[PDB]
Amino acid sequence: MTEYKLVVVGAVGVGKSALTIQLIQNHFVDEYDPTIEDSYRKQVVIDGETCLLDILDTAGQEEYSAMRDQYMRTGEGFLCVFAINNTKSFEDIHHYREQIKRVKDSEDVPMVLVGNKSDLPSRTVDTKQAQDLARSYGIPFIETSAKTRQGVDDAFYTLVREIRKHKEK
Amino acid sequence: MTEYKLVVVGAVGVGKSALTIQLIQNHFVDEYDPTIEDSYRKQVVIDGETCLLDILDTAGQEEYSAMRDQYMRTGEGFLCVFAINNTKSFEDIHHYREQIKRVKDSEDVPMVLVGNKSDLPSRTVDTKQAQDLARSYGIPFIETSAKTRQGVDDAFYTLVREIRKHKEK
Amino acid sequence: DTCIIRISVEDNNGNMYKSIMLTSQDKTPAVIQRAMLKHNLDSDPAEEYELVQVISEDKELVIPDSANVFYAMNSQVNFDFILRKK
Amino acid sequence: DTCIIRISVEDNNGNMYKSIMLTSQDKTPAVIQRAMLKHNLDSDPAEEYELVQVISEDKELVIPDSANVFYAMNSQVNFDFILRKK
Ligand SMILES: Nc1nc2c(ncn2[C@@H]2O[C@H](COP(=O)(O)OP(=O)(O)OP(O)(O)=S)[C@@H](O)[C@H]2O)c(=O)[nH]1
Ligand SMILES: Nc1nc2c(ncn2[C@@H]2O[C@H](COP(=O)(O)OP(=O)(O)OP(O)(O)=S)[C@@H](O)[C@H]2O)c(=O)[nH]1
Ligand SMILES: [Mg+2]
Ligand SMILES: [Mg+2]
Repeated sequence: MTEYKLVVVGAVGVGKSALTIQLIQNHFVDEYDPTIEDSYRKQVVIDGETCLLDILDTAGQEEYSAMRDQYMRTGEGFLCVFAINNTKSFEDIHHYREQIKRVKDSEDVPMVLVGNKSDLPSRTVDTKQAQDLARSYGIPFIETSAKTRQGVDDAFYTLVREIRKHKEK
Repeated sequence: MTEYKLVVVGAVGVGKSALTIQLIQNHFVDEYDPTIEDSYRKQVVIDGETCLLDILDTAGQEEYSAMRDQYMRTGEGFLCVFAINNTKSFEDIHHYREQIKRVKDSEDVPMVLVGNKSDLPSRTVDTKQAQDLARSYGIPFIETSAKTRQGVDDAFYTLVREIRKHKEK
Repeated sequence: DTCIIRISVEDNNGNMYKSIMLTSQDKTPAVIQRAMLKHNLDSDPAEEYELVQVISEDKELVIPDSANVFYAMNSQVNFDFILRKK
Repeated sequence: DTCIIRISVEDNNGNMYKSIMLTSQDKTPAVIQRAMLKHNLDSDPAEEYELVQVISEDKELVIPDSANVFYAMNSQVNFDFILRKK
């Protein structure tokens, strides 16, 4: 069985943990629980293939930022999450992408851009602005809501497909 | 399957590694190779019971002495080795026994006293002196030679029996 | 002083571990309370739970409930490598 | 600076690991030479061997032969605990 090593990154409170728990455990609770570092594993079927997902759920808090230079070395693909009601989290995205490329010494790291909290009405990041950024990077962009679960499968499975293609060279 | 966690302790050059390699790998070479910390595992039959031996081979060198307070917490039984041509290594034995008791907070830790290099003619530790010490401790004493392999099985298997009895209370 | 510790539960729920902060003055009941909060066991009696350090696959170390955890745990730092033929 | 590293080989010979010293100026070829000496592979060509850091069961990290090992390895320190029901 193939195993895909996924890492979820992004700013405080954007929904990294909520997305991950929805994918793995199929539930959502509005609760305060800042992450240091959590790890999950689940066997799934993607595009008819059985595989193993290993997901590292990382800290948004800058107090733990020194950990990045380490966990970035062993991730195969990265879900870069911002929240559509949090402009600063969208501005952070390019810093995560630049660090991932630096640590891996590669201009071609599997990545998917995720705009989360799409259930909210108080939007401050334009969808077309996110689509343009992702196009300039050459990566997919998916709008998600951990609260309604819209787009959760698509985001993680699209990352797996990107990794699969990178591995196939 | 029961697993027995054995730890081999004693001064520089007494033959801790040579004894361990003979038990696990059945060979002996006169070679210089100071140990920091080596670990081995082997399934054996003792007294008709199949079991797993996990053996931690420790450093005689005092430069690594700070490690003792840690590995002593998780050993179930201790082979205390001196060499019969090395009086200072015999004088060290009581310090290892006192430290093991301290770290485990127990006056009753499974232990076997091993007098190694019994193939040598240049003996400086009297066998009766070792037997009296082991009697004063209430533990078995076994003379071994990793070079001829005399007593290797007996030393490790006697420790396993001591652990088995301690576990049975 | 402080350090990060990884906490796992035995519920086969897809979680491998969740990390929490450990401090030099933490005694075992506090760490248990923090671990249960982290794994959503806060409504359950802490006295029914114990804190066990994993040293290796076959080696574990139960922290007694009266102990300062920094002092009672094995704090040895190990890095594992394979010497592999290409 | 210095630190201890555990080296395993894939020979199913009953050895789990053997520890060697690693220093801050060690580059990968030196560590390979030291690891092979330790596992009695000194007579074999070092170029046929590689140094691989084990991060988790599914995560490994090959140290490139040109790298300072201190700098290239994941040096993160983790301690593992189980929250267990009594
Ligand atoms: N409305 C709405 N709320 C969400 C959504 N995703 C997460 N949340 C909520 O946002 C808050 C923070 O989400 P959470 O998953 O903990 O963020 P995080 O990215 O993991 O935060 P950290 O660990 O880096 S500090 C929580 O209250 C959570 O319930 C979503 O899609 N819609
Ligand atoms: N003659 C004889 N030589 C032995 C015997 N056991 C070990 N030796 C030799 O003694 C020397 C040191 O033995 P060794 O196993 O490395 O000691 P150690 O106790 O593991 O030493 P350290 O790692 O704490 S520095 C080696 O030369 C070894 O071959 C023995 O029973 N008889
Ligand atoms: Mg989180
Ligand atoms: Mg030795």
